Amino acid sequence: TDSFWEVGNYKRTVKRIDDGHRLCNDLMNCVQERAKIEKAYGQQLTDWAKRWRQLIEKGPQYGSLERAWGAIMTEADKVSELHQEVKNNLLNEDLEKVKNWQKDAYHKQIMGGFKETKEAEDGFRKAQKPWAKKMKELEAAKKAYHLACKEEKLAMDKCKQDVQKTQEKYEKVLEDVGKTTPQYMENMEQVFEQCQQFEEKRLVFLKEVLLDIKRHLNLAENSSYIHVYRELEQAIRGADAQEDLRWFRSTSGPGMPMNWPQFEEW
Amino acid sequence: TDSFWEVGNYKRTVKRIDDGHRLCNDLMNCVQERAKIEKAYGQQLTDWAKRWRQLIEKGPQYGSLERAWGAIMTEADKVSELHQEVKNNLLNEDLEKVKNWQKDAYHKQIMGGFKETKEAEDGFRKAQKPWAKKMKELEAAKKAYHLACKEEKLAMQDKVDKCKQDVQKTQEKYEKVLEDVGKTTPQYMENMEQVFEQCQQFEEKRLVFLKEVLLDIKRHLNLAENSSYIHVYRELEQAIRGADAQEDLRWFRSTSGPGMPMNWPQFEE
Ligand SMILES: [Ca+2]
Ligand SMILES: [Ca+2]
Repeated sequence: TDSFWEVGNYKRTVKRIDDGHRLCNDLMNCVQERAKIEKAYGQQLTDWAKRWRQLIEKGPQYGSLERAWGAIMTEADKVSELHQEVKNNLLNEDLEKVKNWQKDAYHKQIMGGFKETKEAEDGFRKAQKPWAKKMKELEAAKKAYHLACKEEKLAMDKCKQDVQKTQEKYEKVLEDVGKTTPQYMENMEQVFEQCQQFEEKRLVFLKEVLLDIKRHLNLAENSSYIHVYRELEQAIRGADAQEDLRWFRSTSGPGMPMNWPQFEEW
Repeated sequence: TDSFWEVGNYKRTVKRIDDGHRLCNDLMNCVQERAKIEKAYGQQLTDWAKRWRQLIEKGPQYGSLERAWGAIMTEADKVSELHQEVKNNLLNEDLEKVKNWQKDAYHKQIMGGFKETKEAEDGFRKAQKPWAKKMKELEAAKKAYHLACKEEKLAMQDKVDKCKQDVQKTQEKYEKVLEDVGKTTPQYMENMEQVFEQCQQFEEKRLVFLKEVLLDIKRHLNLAENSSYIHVYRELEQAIRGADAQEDLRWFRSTSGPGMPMNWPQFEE
């Protein structure tokens, strides 16, 4: 009695419809929440880069090694942009893709619920109408029989006659449900199949939107991520210790020009 | 009058030494703060993956596509791990590296300042000791001679003959000094020079190490240094491509639909 074929259990296939709308909601939020995280990290990176671009500037570090060190806040900036770029590609391109599909696939009934849920609910019920009727007409003819049976095994004449009458009807109803049973299955099959087709439209779209997000989350397989570190490494391997020393000698040490003592008239 | 060669301008070179100690601190705090940032991203992703792994589990989403959607929460988890390691490396490998270098390079004295700073300042003083003396004598001489000159310009008759005799007697002393200064400059230079070169060698060991530590930091920050970062979006994609719409449908048919078994009506006694 959890079988789709039992009266009323097509309802799970019906809830499934509603579910789809909710899951669209769910995906939208999921994506949204990931965006706010990618933003927080990019913001914190720029802040840090601001901090230190300034502290490295105002401090005693000089020459090329001051620049190499400063090339790090440059990656923090470039990397932050990339995350801030991921946040937009999630909100302008992915969350919107789902918003519009959701918008167009489900039409709320101005009065309530979805037009898509109603139609399936309505079609199952019509498909099941006769079967449900017979199925109650079989409830009685069994009760009235099981009652005349347990009553004829009590008076142990007219009781045995009433059991031949109830048994006869009962078996006739079995005959019907049998004859009606195939069209019922055809009918329900038909509505169910219309439900799959709609759910397939959704899953297929889901799979597509999922690949979209994987693409907007992947900083690798992007030349821009890998490039910032080729660049950083180049910037640092650039720095020359000697060169820095030579620059200090020349501007703060024995390299400085000097006006030595000379005769002064007057 | 800001040239290194002017008296006591070796000062900046001495400062450079103390400066290197503080720059070690500065690099440490820098790396430490960045590590805190990496850690934060790490946690927020971890939290996100957990909340959503749960929401998706308990949701109405079933089959392949649930696993696929769920496969994102996994890349969040893996990407968290990678940043948590950036943080670890920044703290445990890099920050620690400069700390131990800083500890071996600078030696505070019980009685004030760093050993290696005093050594440098003693070096420069000793080296500049004579030169500054001659250099003060040259200031005396120079004024004397100039006073005599002024005194004489004012006078121009027996006052003139006494005033000429001074200009002469004094111009002699001023002159006799310039000559000493001149002749002792090369030694002054040599000595200042030797001391500065010791300072260069020390700062070179610092800069050199600094460059090496900046590489270390670059490799740690770079998630693209490891194939682990590629293989997380390689794995992610192949999980989603694993998705099968029609198979999920077929699964639901037999699990919730017309494929579900059924005990059709029968005679019961
Ligand atoms: Ca600076
Ligand atoms: Ca689920």
